[PDB]
Amino acid sequence: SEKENIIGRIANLLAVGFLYSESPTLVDRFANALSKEAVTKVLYDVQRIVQMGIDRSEIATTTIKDYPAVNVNSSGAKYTVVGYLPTSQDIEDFLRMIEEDVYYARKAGALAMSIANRIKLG
Amino acid sequence: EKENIIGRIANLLAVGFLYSESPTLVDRFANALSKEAVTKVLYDVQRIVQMGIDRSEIATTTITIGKDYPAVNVNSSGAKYTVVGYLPTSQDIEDFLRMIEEDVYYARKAGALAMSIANRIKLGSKQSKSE
Amino acid sequence: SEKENIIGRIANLLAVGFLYSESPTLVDRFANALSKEAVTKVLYDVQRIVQMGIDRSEIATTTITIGKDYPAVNVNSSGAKYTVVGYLPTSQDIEDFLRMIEEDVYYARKAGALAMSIANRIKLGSKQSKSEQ
Amino acid sequence: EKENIIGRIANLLAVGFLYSESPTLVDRFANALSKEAVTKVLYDVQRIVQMGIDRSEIATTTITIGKDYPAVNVNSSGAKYTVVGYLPTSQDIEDFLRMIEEDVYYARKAGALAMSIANRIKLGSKQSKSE
Amino acid sequence: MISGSVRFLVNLESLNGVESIGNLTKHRTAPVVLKTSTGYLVRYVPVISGEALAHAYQASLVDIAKKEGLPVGSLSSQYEFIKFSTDEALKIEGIKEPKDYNDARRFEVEVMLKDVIADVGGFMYAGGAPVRRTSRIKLGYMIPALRGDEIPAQLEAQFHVRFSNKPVAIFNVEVSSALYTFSFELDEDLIAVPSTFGEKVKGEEELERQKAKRVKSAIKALYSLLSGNFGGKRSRFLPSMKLMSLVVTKTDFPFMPEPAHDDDYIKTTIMRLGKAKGVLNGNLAKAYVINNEGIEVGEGVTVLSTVEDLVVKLEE
Amino acid sequence: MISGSVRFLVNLESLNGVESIGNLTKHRTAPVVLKTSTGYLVRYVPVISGEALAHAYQASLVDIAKKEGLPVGSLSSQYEFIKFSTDEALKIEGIKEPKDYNDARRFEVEVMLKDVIADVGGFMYAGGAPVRRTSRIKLGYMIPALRGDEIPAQLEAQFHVRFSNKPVAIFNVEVSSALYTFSFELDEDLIAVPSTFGEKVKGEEELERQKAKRVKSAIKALYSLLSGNFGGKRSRFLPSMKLMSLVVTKTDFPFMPEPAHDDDYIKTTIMRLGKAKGVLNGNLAKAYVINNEGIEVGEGVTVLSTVEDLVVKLEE
Amino acid sequence: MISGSVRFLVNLESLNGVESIGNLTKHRTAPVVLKTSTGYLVRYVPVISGEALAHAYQASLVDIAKKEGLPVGSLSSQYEFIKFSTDEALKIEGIKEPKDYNDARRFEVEVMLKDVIADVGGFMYAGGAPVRRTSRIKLGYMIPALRGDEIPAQLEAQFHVRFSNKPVAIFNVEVSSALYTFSFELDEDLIAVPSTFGEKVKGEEELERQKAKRVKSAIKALYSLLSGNFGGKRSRFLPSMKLMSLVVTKTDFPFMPEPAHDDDYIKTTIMRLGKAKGVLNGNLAKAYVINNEGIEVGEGVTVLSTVEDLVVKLEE
RNA sequence: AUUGAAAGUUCUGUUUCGAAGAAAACCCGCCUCAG
DNA sequence: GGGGCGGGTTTTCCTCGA
Repeated sequence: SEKENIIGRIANLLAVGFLYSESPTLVDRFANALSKEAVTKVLYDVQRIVQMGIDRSEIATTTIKDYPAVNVNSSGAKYTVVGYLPTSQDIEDFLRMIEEDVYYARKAGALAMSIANRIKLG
Repeated sequence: EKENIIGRIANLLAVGFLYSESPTLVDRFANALSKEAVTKVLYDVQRIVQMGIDRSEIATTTITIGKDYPAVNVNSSGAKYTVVGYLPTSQDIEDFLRMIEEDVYYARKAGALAMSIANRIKLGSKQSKSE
Repeated sequence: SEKENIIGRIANLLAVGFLYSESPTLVDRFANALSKEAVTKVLYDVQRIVQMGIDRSEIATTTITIGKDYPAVNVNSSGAKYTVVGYLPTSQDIEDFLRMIEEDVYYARKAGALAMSIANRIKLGSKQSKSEQ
Repeated sequence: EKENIIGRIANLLAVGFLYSESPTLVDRFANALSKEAVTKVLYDVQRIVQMGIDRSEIATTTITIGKDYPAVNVNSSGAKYTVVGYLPTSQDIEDFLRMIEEDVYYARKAGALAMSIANRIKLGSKQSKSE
Repeated sequence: MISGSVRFLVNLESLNGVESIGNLTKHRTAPVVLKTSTGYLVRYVPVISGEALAHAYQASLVDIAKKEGLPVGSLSSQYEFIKFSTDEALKIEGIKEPKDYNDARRFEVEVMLKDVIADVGGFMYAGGAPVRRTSRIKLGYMIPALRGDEIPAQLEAQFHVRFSNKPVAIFNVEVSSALYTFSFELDEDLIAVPSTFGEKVKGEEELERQKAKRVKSAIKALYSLLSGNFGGKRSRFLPSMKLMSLVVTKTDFPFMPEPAHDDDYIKTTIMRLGKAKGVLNGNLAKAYVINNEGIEVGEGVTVLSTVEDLVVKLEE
Repeated sequence: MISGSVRFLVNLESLNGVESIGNLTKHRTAPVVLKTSTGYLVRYVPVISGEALAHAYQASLVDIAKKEGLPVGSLSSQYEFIKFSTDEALKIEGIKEPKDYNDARRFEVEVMLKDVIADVGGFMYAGGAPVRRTSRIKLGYMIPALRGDEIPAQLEAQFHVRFSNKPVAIFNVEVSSALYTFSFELDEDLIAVPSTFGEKVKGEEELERQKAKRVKSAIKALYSLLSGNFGGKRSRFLPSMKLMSLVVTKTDFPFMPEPAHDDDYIKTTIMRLGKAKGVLNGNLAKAYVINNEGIEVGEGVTVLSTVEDLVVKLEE
Repeated sequence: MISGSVRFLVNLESLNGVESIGNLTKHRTAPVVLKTSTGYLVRYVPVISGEALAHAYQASLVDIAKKEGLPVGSLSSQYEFIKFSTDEALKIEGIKEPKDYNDARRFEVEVMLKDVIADVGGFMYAGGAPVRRTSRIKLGYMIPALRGDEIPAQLEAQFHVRFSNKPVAIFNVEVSSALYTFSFELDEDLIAVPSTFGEKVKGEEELERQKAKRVKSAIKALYSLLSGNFGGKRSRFLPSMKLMSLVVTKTDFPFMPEPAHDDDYIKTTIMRLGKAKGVLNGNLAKAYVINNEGIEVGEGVTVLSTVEDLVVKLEE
């Protein structure tokens, strides 16, 4: 069932990328993907956005029992996503799940949008 | 011996990633569908490691984890990292390329291991800075 | 294959030239070549470096037991001793390799990647033995 | 036929180099940027070969490498060398000069081949003396 | 009868859309299962339905028929192929409804004389005494060939914006490029023949006189389908089609060629044509092949160069 | 109808753009399926959308109509082709919305007597009584020729900086070079003719009077497309264009010339035109060819020198 | 409009730079598609961006305007062409930002009465009410002529050292030599004319008064581009330039001269100009030709000697 | 001639506007092919 | 008789709006 843990970590990555970029476009592309090409392109582009936030020190890992979290600073707003970001192995195992069923991209997109919406509402 | 070769290739990819601070070569390696893509990454990562060797920012060492283990020290942007294990030999690269010519799956296995090594080291380094 | 044997012998020549000169510049030029001109220029320049090492008796062919004897090339550079296992290319190997390059410059990248792997493994082993001593 | 012409010019340059013990003519040929430099070397190397022919220090022969191959024996400073192949004809020189008038690249190709022939022969001769 | 198998190559195309979601227009795709050494892979591949082709064929037949003076219905003169289905449709044209079952044939003939499209295309009338007529042309879905271990088809989304001086303007369109193959059947022998048992009703002589012209028009209408005048979004997304392989068989007995999903599908259909003629006691069997991708053909086939020659030979 | 195929050679080009990532401006790219001696392959190649060509054509038509005295809409006077889609446009222009279906024709005429752009390029109104008018000019994507095994196209990125005396200014621009090909179609027999079916409505006499001028303006407007006045980023990235081959066909029946993908696409289309005229019972078929690359043409074909001569011949 | 095509011969050149690797400074290179007797090929050739030419033209215009008394912006007085893009520039100059769309015209006029550079080269303001103004001068990349089968261009690297008495100083510079060609366009009929649609605003009378001087300055500013005062690294790598061929066309209608890629591009463009004037119903078409290589020109063409005469004739 | 027979989800739209990788730098100090 | 040595680059900016 680690499949759900992998999907949850991918959803956290998408939610961090959405909150930092203030753009739903990558989550929309991920949730509407019909091929491994579209999913893999979004996985790169969202990690490239997260990499810029890391280099600017606007995205950082933290703890908030203590739970792992990711702090995101965007346009003077502060957000905190609870959970881990995916590992390289999670991306590889998720891409294998997508090669079997692109449904998992829709599931991760739905979770990512739920995380982002709850944080934006708060 | 196939697992030892894959592990040494994963150490090379992890050293190159930690030194360059870029996942791009590991991404290319784990997504490879041809021997061309794998071989191009094996050159480019070794070229990055060669620059780190010439700058004395990449060096082989031993570390006590009570026996001495072979390791590679990496200095990047004022961060210090230590990857435990050997780098691949020329024979390991050649035998790995032969494994890739049979099944490109071994590039995905090495990429997954390399990203695991790099992630564990980056997490430990961030925790020590926060303390 | 005979093509792989030719590429391996070219890689040994590039590795010997790199270890003797202590310069990656010729291997970099070879692996980045986009024309037969660049490849042929490196094949001359590396053989010219090897020729100087031969005349100085700093580059010599030998056999080494790794229990059968294997052909090898001993290289002495700056008080360091290196041994590359294998043959150097023949004139026919250079000519057949240039014909392979005229069809596809990919073979220069393959030979460059192999040469850098040989040189890196030898340099790592030499540094480890100095640290132990 | 272009490759055969280039190979015969390379044999002439290699014979001239082994007989004179000087790389200077091959260096001039491989660095040529004009038909003038190429033609001057083609004369000067043939003039050296002509002296070796008149002294009977350069001679055509056949050698079994189990069929007989055409070769040129060269005696220089008590060393004996054998270059396998033919020397160029007057027509080969003329057709080669026409190739040079189109592209001076062919002089570099012939020079690279000539140096390869000479290096292989010099290496083999030094090894037999050491044994 | 006439049977055909055709192979197409289309680039940067969007002809058959589907339900729009948000501000996006999506293409029509179907699932396929591909066999690999590791196992099976499920892939979504673009397709084109068989209704747009029928609509294009009927429109072309209307255009050709109105030039030759053949009768055309009022609602069919306008490109609205409702046909004589309900009472409201019959009211405009002016046809009395069938009385009972025994009179049904008569009604058909009347309809068969007031609209050519209702004859070749076929019609259905719902009511107390339904009447039926199966279509004389049969078309299938356009699906790219599943040949080898790779599917030569893609599908991407393109982003488009409209410019305005007072912003207060964004949409997306799916585009594809595949290698399509489709097959069709037509029965020119049954044209202008009623499809209901009974006794002959006055007015069949007109149908007998018009049989030849109706057959010629029906054969002519295939040129539009074989030339690529189907689908939609041609104003701004006009595609680029091309013909690669074509096999057409004319016989006097039921027969169909092999699907164009393999690289060698002409030799098989020629051998099967011979074998089927051997068993069904046929008399006429002719095959015309157009080849542009250089695949193996066989022996005993007339080779053409264009589609116009095919239509001329079919009419002859 | 007037159907044309055109081949262009463009170097150091960026006329069409897509969404940007970071400090990089990207060029539109699309997948193409190409046939090689080893089979079929899929590649990614830069392309140019046809909407830019349509916008350039409509702007040139606006300019010509304003110069020649033909009516031009208020919103269309400014280069904003929203046409009559929304209610705000109707309120600005001052045209009442249609009441029922029977009034739709009237509304169409009211739209058709005010703006030539709505007449030529079609329009849409959505509401209780939707009104549609298909464009009379059809274009497609601009794709480089898929000839041989190597695609003659290339794309790269270029580096640019902005100077400043107080650093606190760096961007990248995508540049492509290719040999583009595209085809177009224009039916001039339906210009200034209502499309919605109905009864006669006052105001059609003015349309009949202005039909000749509208057709002449529509024909003249093709000069901008055939010359190379389209695309954006022309202020600092002006491209170098050169015509190589052009085929134009004027027919009274539907026809489509071969795409400019193969080196021999003029002889084939001329033969196909002759056979199509023979088989479809036509009465007019003319061809014009402009050649500057020395490829095979054929016999009995008019040869021109420039594009202005072609435009004059089409007008006459 | 004034449209020109110019050919230059430059040797031992490095005016444009890109990102550096190690101790090597690289020259800008771009891909080009070239036609040979064997087909089409792709090559990599050094090029020069058009932004440097635009900067040189704008600097010369600034100098001329300051000398002639025309107003020049505060930031544009220093050679930093940020114009009015950001809010910091507006604060420095002292111009209030536009409030709504209806005020945009006013803002444009306020920008247009202070800096001639904004008027000629256009500008952009991004915000609640964006304001756009397209440049009135259009340039492109400088590409060597793609004539024949061999490209007349070459690039190499050069070695340099810095002297020091206490070694503890080595670099490489890329140098190119080629025969460049480029084209330019300038529409002087829209200089000192507002582009945003709206109502009349006080201050247009001053623009009408200064229109003649602005046009004269804009025409004069082309001398720097036509002479060779552009590019960087002129302190130690001053290039050797020599004009070879120049064509200038003055028309009242849109027109584009042929690129300077073929040896015969003057006769063709003159014939095309004549036919375009005939077909487009123009009223003014003049051509000027400067030739120094003895190629075919034609008949009835004015021949000049230098560039200053051309500038004087254009001004008059 | 089969839960079969009869049907287009089709029409209308620029990701446009603007911005020099620029400045400094020696391959140079020593050599007869000679009797 | 088949050369030797010292050098293998330093800053500054990594998109703005609908």
